Amino acid sequence: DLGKKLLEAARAGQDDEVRILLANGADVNTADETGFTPLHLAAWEGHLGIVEVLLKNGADVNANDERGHTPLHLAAYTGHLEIVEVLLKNGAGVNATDVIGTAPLHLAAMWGHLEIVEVLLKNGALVKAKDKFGKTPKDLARDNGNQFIYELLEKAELLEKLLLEAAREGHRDRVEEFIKRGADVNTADETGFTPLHLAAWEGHLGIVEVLLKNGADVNANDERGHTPLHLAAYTGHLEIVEVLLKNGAGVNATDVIGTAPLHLAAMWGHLEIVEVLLKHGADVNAQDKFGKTPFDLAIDNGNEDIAEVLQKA
Repeated sequence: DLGKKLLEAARAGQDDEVRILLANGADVNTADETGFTPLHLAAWEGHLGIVEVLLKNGADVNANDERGHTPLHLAAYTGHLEIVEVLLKNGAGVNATDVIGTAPLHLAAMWGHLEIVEVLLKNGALVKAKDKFGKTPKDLARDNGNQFIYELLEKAELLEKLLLEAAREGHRDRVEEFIKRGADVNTADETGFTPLHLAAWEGHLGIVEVLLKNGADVNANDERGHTPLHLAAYTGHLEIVEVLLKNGAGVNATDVIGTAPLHLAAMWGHLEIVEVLLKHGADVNAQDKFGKTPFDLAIDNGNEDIAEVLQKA
């Protein structure tokens, strides 16, 4: 009984009635049929006073409704700047995501709330956070014509963009420069390729050594599960395969299809890479979607020379 009253006194904005109910023992973390709590409703309707009293009585600042929305999601959706700052001040998760990977920044940027975008960024909101549909806040702001927000997130991405371009084009002095200026060495592009993915793909050995030297993730996956070692075994750059394994590259890393670096080394006839992978404990028993082992793939592509090595094991 008290639960329902508190929930509707928050929705309705009745400050005095919320005080009375909480003093009579009403549960501050009460939840309705879909998981909305009093703090959810006060944030949606924009009742700053109530928000502050509920948190003051031990209200869960990161409660999740049935869909995964938190009070911060709702404040950023409706554009209530003052309430956003209160929620973060009380320990609200700035990078919380609902069931389709939506963060507060996605919503602020989509509904065109410049000030909230800025406050969310100031508290560590991920600039390139991708939702369930591959969309960042910058994408959502572009598609909705929120010009100022687009230009702000584009600026907030530029440094990480130039590192990715530098690593792809093979410009070592630019890679070094942008790392020295705070570039996130593990940033990702539109498909999950990190600078290390792109240097291995293009065969830029020098830059692969520099990236690992500055704490690049050697076993990073893109959106399809490919690690850097995967790409180096496909393209057939032996020296990059050697550098990755020296830094703990998962030799038996499997992508979304189960394919491992040894599958591609045999499929595209790269004898030298096969040896090094087996030296580091590459399992030949592993299969994949098609159910084929690295030995089967060596015969299909007319490469019996590599197949004879696998037989011996």
